[PDB]
Amino acid sequence: CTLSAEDKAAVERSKMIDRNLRRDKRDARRELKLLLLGTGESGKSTFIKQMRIIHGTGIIEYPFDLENIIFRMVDVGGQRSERRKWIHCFENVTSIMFLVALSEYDQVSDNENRMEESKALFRTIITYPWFQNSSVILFLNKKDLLEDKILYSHLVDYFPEFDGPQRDAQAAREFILKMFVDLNPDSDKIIYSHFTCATDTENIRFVFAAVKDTILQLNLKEYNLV
Amino acid sequence: FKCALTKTGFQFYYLPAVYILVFIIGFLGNSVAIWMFVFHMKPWSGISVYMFNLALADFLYVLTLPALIFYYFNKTDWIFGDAMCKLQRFIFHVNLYGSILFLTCISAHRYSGVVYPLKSLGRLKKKNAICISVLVWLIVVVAISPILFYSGTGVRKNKTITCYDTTSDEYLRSYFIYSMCTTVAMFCVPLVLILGCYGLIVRALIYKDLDNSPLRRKSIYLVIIVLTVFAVSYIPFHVMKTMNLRARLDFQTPAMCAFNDRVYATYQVTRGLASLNSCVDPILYFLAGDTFRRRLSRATR
Amino acid sequence: SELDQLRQEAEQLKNQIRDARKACADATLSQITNNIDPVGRIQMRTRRTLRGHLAKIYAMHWGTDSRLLVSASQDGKLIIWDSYTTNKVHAIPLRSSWVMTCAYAPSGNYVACGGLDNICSIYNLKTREGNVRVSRELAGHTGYLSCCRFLDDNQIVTSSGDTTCALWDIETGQQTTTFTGHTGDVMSLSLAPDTRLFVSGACDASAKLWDVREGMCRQTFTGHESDINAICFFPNGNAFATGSDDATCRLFDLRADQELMTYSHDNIICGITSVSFSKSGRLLLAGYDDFNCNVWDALKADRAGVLAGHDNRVSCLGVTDDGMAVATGSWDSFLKIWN
Amino acid sequence: TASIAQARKLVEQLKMEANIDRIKVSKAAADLMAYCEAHAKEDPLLTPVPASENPFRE
Amino acid sequence: DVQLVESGGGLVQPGGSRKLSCSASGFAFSSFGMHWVRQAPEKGLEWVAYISSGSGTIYYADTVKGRFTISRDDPKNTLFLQMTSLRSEDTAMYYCVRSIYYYGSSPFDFWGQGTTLTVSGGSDIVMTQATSSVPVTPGESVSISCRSSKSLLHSNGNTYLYWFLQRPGQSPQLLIYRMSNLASGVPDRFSGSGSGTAFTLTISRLEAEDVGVYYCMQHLEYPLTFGAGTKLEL
Ligand SMILES: CSc1nc(N)c2ncn([C@@H]3O[C@H](COP(=O)(O)OP(=O)(O)O)[C@@H](O)[C@H]3O)c2n1
Repeated sequence: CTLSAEDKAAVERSKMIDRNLRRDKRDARRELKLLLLGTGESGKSTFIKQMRIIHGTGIIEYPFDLENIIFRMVDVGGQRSERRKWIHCFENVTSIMFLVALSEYDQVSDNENRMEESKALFRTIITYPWFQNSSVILFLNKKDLLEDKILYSHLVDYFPEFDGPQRDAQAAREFILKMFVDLNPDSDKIIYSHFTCATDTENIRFVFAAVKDTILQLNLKEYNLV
Repeated sequence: FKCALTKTGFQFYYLPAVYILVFIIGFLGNSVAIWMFVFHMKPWSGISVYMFNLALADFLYVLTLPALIFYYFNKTDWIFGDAMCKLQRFIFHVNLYGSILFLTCISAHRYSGVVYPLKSLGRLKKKNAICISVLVWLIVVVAISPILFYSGTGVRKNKTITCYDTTSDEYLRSYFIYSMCTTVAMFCVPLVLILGCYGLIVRALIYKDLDNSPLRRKSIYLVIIVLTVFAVSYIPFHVMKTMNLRARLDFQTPAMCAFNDRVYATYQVTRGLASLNSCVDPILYFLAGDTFRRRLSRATR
Repeated sequence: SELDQLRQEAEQLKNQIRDARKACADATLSQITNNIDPVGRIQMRTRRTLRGHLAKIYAMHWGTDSRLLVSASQDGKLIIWDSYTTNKVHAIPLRSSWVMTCAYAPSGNYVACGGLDNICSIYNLKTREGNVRVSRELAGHTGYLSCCRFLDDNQIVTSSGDTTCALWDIETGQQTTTFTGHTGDVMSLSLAPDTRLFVSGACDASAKLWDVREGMCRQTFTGHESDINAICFFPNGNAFATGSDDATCRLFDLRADQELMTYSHDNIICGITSVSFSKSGRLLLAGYDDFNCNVWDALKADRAGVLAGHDNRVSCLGVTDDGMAVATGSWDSFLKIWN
Repeated sequence: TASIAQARKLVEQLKMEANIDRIKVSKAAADLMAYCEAHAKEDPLLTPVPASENPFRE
Repeated sequence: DVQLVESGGGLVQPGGSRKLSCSASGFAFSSFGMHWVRQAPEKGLEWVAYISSGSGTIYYADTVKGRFTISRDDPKNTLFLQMTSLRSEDTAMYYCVRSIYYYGSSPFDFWGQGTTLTVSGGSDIVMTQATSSVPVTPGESVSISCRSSKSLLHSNGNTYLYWFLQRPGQSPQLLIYRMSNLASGVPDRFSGSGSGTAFTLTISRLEAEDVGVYYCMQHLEYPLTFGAGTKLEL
């Protein structure tokens, strides 16, 4: 029409860029953002190393390919900011991955153990309006260390709610999981959890099943099936 | 001879009431559903456009109802001309079949998104959904066009014009064979699809992937009731229509006549069941509360 | 001993600074602008709509020619827009998909972006190989890059999550001067037309003035009570406005050390995410979080015009250097250009 | 304790900020008003330019 | 660095077919619109064929329309050129020319070395170059004028006028890529001017390197036609 040769060529270049962007969007439709949150004492680094082995500063991402779908987790533990100005960038995530140490119910500065800080972080991150359509994954590492450590320290001295099998190495874990789930507000959000050890083969399979179930529930909400 | 006289007037007496009730309830339901769909949803998906197409088909259905309601009100008489009866029957049949096909497409989409969520993640697009929708519109239109040709108006022995939705007793055998073939092809295969998809999604839901997964009992019950309401109306309606056209050929004997009258009455009740099912299906689909009822309540407030 | 004495001396010094600021407040702008006619109501229409992004965007910056745009989204793509012909000039892939700021050089030779990656990548648009690739990675920040502004072809000021601002050099690749003194986390930057000095805002409701050459703070503004994430110099350069999270804007004066008027109304509860000035400075534009953009009069403090555009957080309010267009992006991956 | 250095830096910052000459707010307000009045006749946002001079009419 | 070397050249009997390929390296070949310009022994440069990025837009000149085809292989990073039938008018040295188009872009940045092969005009814009040789002295002011059939000023506000200089014995290079702006790698002594039709090129402090042949190009209309060729001789 009235467009010149330079204008026509620029429009053609813009259309090519749009086609490339559409192809990239189609490719990105098969990848899901998984916000990974946890303290520095939760063994995040060895957790990612174990996941990489099982599969085969600034933030870092770990793409894994399983059944032709890509999972990536962003490690935002290195950010020392207030976390209330950049957490909205993860509004469109599918699930939030939490790693809480099983051997941190007595280690403390301000006369407070690390479990209280983890509970406060979980409470202040679930209540965020950004994470209203994303599920929760609660990984619990160093399972073997908890069995040996429970013989020395007791949860009664710190949390006055653990009554029953004081020395069992199997009930305190259920109790801490239960109280962590209790932080869920009136908005019913599914909190997946797993009892993983330092060396295991189901570490990636559990998160695969969890993200599959999260996508299934999102589809059920989308498909008017609840 | 032929059993022209119909002793069972209870069908023609009770039928206008059920159609007018269906008319009013489906009119309000379709109006509110379309108003939601056209203003209060900016983002749309494949299941969303499938539900919108189903709602539009049901709206065309409910606007088709008043003509049949007035036709069946006093007696078997059509005040308007042959063209009005032709168009009304054509739109009635095409809307019914489009609603059935939209239910089948919704079920297929749900099966793909539930049984293989990650495998089908990114496989379904807006363009693909639109292409499938327009393809099903065109295929239903070209499948009901022979019904459009076969329809007509014929003079009855009661001196009242009969709005024959199927045949004027002229091409009865050819119409019967064509209708049987079309009903088989575009109902049984969709029936196989609907049954298999609901069975597989029910199996997937009962086979929970993880212990932490939420309870699926409500969704399973909703799927079962949707399948039941779909099955108890459309299958009886189709099979009894097939029986009616079969009886119009090798039955209607002066020796025995009560069987034909009872078959006609059961055909009428199955037609009423199909109409009420096609009316309640958009309402039942909408009234689930996963993402629609809450936003509709927000829209009103 | 000594810490308590120093703290109380600092408190007394702040009190006497506030007393001196109040003493020189002879008259506000309300009693002296009653002799001029107000502008009234104005209407702006979306002349251009730029829809080519996949994820939510957070940054934009106009050029000197007022025709080229740059926008950063969460899809890991930086693309150059055309404000006139509605075309994508470039499409720069990003090694990190988490960026919160973008900067366009006044000469147009370079473009910068930053965010959660803690690296302010510099991309050379005028590349002899055609494809736009990274030129220098401005690494060495412990926080997330919140704002980026170009003042020269080799100098750039970048804010980060470490509650400080840094001046970088692309050629050397190392920061030159570090602006320390911000107790809160800096979120926005603004460069004065004279380019000699710039002001920044942080989470402590304090606007600290900085000098590029001096490298140390000279002026401090404390007029807000909530987090401040938007700032913009006046065209005259003797004033600036800040957009905080409590739905208020104050026209702080460099030579008066005090705010002039409060730009707020009782019908708004959400926060402000971006503020910008017009070419003349009479018209003030603020980007709110109510899925809407509002316009305030700098001399009368009135809502002179409402921009009903996108339906999500704007975060991308900007004005051309020549005051011809007002581009307004949002999280819906859309860029609306107003006039 | 490293808080002593922070405290002394802060008190020095306030001390140097105190020794800053401040003009009357009325004069600065008048100057800003005069600048806005002078630039009012040239601002396209304040005064709607015709479509001929507006490059966004198309 | 950007390198464009041609191959597949040599003498061939008229009426045959020859395959010409230029290898591209040092730049994004998939994002550049490749051209084809030949240097006739008794004439100047003239456009032959052009292909866009990704083989999107493929246009040909009226002279070689249908007879000449152009194909590019992005994975192979090599531009190909196939000719159906050759004639005496096609005996020249083709140039593998790259070009990228956007706002502020400079078309025709790098020109290929070229290869030599031997055998044994409607609704277009023509550049009127009255002068052919301009004898000047080094360090003086040199002005070169050019004109077109119709005004090159479009509704956008800028004219599409291109200037080229071909050194004796090597490929030319771009000097001016718009009305009054300078290209990349060109010293700031050049300064274009005009009023829409009377295109002029002002040269100040001319050195011995400017002995090449100048060329005038228009781009408002797609068919690219070079100028007569102003050969500056000291
Ligand atoms: C022998 S009992 C009986 N009674 C009627 N009133 C009928 N009206 C129509 N039919 C038959 O029903 C078919 C289509 O008419 P219907 O839509 O079923 O009923 P109407 O709307 O009243 O025409 C025709 O091919 C006839 O075979 C009827 N059959």
